[PDB]
Amino acid sequence: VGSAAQTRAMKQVAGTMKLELAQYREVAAFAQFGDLDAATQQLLSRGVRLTELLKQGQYAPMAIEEQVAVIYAGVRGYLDKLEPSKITKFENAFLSHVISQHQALLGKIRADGKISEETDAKLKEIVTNFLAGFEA
Amino acid sequence: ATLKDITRRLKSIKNIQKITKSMKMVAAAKYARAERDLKPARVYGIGSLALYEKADIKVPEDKKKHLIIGVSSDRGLCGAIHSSVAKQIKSEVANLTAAGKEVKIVGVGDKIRGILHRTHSDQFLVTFKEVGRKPPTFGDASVIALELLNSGYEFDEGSIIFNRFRSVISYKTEEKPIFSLDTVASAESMSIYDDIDADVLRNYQEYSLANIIYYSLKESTTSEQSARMTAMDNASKNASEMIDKLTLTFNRTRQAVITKELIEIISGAAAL
Amino acid sequence: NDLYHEMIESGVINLKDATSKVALVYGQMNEPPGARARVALTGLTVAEYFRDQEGQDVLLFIDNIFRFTQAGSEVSALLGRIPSAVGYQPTLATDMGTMQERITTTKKGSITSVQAIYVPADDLTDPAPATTFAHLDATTVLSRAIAELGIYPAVDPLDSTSRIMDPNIVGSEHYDVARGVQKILQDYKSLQDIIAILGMDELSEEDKLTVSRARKIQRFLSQPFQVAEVFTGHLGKLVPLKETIKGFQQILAGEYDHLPEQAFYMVGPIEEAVAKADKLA
Amino acid sequence: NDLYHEMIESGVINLKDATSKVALVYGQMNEPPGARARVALTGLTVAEYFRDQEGQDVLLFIDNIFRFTQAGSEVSALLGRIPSAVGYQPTLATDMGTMQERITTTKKGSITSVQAIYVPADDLTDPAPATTFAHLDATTVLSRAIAELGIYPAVDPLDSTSRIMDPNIVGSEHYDVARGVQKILQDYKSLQDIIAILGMDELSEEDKLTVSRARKIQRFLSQPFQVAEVFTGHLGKLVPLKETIKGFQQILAGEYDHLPEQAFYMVGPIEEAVAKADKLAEEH
Amino acid sequence: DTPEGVRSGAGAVRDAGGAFGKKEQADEERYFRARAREQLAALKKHHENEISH
Repeated sequence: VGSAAQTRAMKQVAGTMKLELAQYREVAAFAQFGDLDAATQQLLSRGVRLTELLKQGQYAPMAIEEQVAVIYAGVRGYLDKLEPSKITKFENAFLSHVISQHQALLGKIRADGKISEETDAKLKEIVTNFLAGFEA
Repeated sequence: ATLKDITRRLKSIKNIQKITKSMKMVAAAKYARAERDLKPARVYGIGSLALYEKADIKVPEDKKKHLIIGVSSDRGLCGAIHSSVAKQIKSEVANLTAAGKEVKIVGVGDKIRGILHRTHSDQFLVTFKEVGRKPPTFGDASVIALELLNSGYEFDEGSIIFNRFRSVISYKTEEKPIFSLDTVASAESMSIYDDIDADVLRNYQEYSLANIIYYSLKESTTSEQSARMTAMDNASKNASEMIDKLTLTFNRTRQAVITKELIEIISGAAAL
Repeated sequence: NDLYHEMIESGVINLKDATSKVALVYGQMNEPPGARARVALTGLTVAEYFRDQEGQDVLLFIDNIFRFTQAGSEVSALLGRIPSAVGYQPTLATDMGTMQERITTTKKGSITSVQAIYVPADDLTDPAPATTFAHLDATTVLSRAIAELGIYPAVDPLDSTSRIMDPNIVGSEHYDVARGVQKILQDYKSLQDIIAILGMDELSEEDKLTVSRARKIQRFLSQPFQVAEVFTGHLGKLVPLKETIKGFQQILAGEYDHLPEQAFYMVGPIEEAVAKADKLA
Repeated sequence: NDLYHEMIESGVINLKDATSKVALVYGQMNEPPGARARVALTGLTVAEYFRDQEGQDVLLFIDNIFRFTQAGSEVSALLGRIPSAVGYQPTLATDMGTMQERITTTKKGSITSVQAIYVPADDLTDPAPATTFAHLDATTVLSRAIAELGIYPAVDPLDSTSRIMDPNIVGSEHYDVARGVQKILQDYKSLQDIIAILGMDELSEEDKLTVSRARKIQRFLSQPFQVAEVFTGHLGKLVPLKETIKGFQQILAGEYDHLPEQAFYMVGPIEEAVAKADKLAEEH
Repeated sequence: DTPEGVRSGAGAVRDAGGAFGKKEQADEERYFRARAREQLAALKKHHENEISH
């Protein structure tokens, strides 16, 4: 970890993302589906969502705050309903929407280095609103 | 592909082969038992068949509802035993429900349930588990039929689907109609029948349902066991081919490793 | 000798007037090891002249560059050098780079180099083929197993790579199609073990779809070749890129799931595949 | 540097007073091969002084003794020796013994030595780790596969051995519990192969019970470490030997079969194990 | 038989790390993940019962 060589805002979502992805890896390695929605299908859907979130293109580095935003969007379950093959489109669209409209949010995240409760509430509003308005 | 990797894969496939062979033996024993009592079950089921064999009865033109009784086990590793039954059920529910008949499916066999749990879950009224683990008998069919009546669903038309045992290697997904409805059971064919009353006719159709469920289970269980034995034998054969190839690769790699270390040591010696 | 006479017939090598467009340098296996280690440099020099002095684009086709390295190993022992891994010369990387670096497009001219590289014992971890990978923009790896199944050409779909496979270069549609094909073939490879032991029966109906579609793609990758007409008896089919992209789109989507997989084998465009499918009545 | 600073704040090394309790000999990989082959000798010489001249008990902690052997392999060719198997120096066992025999508890004094041994490419058959096995009374092998499972520490339950593992020495109850744990884990290893083909919903109830108990034991093996508080995030725990024996004995008996497996992961005593289960139920 | 022949051991399927090993790993998790939920729910019911009494 580099003795806390990761920004606090990134840590907050990264810990849960790591745990969820570990659990998803442990359970979704069969491809021989039988029937446990609450336990497995819930977990593996979130794992697929987080993997699509992790997928990234070439020669397009993302700023740490934008990564925090997208990883937040995926890890809070807001994208669980989103289609697994449409997650990437949502990632790109949400990134653009945040950068353009809510650039102040990104600035605050970067300046503070930590997502406070108030910043979390702002992120909740942003993601929920865009997610509802994502598909016209 | 280190010798370590080749060894790991070879050992794993060897273990798989051993397990599959033992499983084939156990399935063979179970199939031997299931074929044994299939002969007593056979004539008993033929007794149920005789009803429509002699008193030829057909669904008039259409039934308001319908019942599809797809029988199977809960244990897989039996090729397409469950798959074939599920396919037949899907074809029928596609064939029906065009005329308006509301088909309902009782999934005796958690395998059948799961196969249709994600498409036809609504049509499932009740699904019966613990099928295939224990050799079926009439009392089991008694439970299934009784709970079917306890549901109260108006199964005017019924259909049972099962893999009838053809041979040790072949099975046929036969379908036998269940003209459970009293109206269809009382057709022109029974004009010449004397003592039969409507009440005891409904009772007779109920007992026929129970015993046809019994007969269907025995055929399916024998087919399932035979298929499982054959599949495990085939898996063992495939494992044998794979381990033969892997052993050849292992020998080549081992000799290569010895040669390579020899060459390294010789090169080190000469350089000195 | 075949290629020389074939080019003469085609007119690429005219023995009457100076309309010839191809020069030939030959260092065939009959030559001593020293000669085989320098003929590639001879062909490279005659290509270099056209690249720089004449300023004309050239296509340098070299056969078995591996033989250049192999010749070096044979003379390295007699040159008094401590043998390297396997037994190759200790200067494999340096001499190979010196040769390859000269075969490059410059600002004066362009040289499209098609170099065939033999892998010893069908082994790509061998030092000679392994080092060659770094000197190639596009790499095509033929596999014996694919040839055993009958698919010709035997290009390995999941091993061959290229540097122009960039969505901003080759196009988004093309990139997506290629990546999807590779993905479905990779998933089929991942399910190979379960298939090989248990049987295809013990798979999800979704998995069966992936297996069925992947096999159709593998068959459709095969293409009759014009130089292979005299071998297979089937006329070669030069398929335009757009047709390949569209056909693989259609196969990936599922439009031709009903068609048998055999109908996709040794065909040109997907239209020939559907025609063959109907023919298979 | 991390160790040096940590011991400074921990108090083991006092830069102000003269109550420091740990001496440091460091030759890192930045050092030349020759230096990396004698730092162990320097450290053990200091320990020997703390054993013979002063009749005290010493603790010699050496990291990656393997480097002692590897450094010799980097210079044997220049020294003029024909390479031995794999590539190590022909004087592997002799030099390793010459070093190791010095690190012992004489009748004058005791030296409890903990030596970390890097296993090249996770191959215990490699000559460097293989030779060092004979020189160590108690061996604890860390398996990568267990670490991939998440159990930390990744001690391999079926590979670690100690000479004092004797019912006469550790006690009958301790020995019985340990052997039972090892046996149940072996039987679980056997059962996994069956599982892969049959299916978990096909095994017998005895097989399912054995698998469940073995998984519970494997989870309970994991123990959060104080030094690993930074990594895991859980507070470090120290389990007394009596509590360890009691907890594993209870799990073997089956008294905690009703508790979920998760409750036994990254806990201290079985009291923490049962308490965690209640928290999950409250959060269920 | 002859000792020279390669001999397999318990756990080889999982040790290989192949498809069959991964299937065994996931299958064990899917079963006990569900079992833990049943066990946890039963513990919650037990806790509620003792709270009532």
